[PDB]
Amino acid sequence: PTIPLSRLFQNAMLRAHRLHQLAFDTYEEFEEAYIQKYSFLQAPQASLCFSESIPTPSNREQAQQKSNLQLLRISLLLIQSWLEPVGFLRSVFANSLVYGASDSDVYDLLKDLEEGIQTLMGRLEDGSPRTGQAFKQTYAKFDANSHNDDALLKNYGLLYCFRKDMDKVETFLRIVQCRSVEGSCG
Repeated sequence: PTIPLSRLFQNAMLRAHRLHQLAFDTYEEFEEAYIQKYSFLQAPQASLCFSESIPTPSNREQAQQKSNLQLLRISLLLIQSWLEPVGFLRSVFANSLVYGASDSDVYDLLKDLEEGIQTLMGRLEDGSPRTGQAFKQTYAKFDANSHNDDALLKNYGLLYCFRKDMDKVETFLRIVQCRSVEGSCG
């Protein structure tokens, strides 16, 4: 009955591109309405995002062979980290000039994806484990709030990184769904 397991990979996949899209909708307009990024903004605002993991597998290549179970553990930190904002922190940070209220404003697309992406490790746990983080560790990027004339380049960053630390929760979960089931991607 709603058991086909492939639908798990589905649910997360529909919502995770549904999720690259708002982070990059919001990214796109935001930079124009404020910043001339390479005027000299790049080196003095020196990286972060989850660019440091197995630094992005994405050009088309299926992430190089690795364990079906770390792209899901090495993923869930990338989502659970934004989840430290998306709990009380409102739109005054990421208020959607481009919106639809599609689904469930921004938390519960982010929240359902980590809830549903929980049910797939509990299902792969033992034969190939030793999953590199073990004991409690929080991952909270920074936090964001409000308008000034620097504050927003504090801000910019997360609205840029939710591009660059999302090309991985979905494309890199896309690998596990076009690596761990048959068809329907290619």
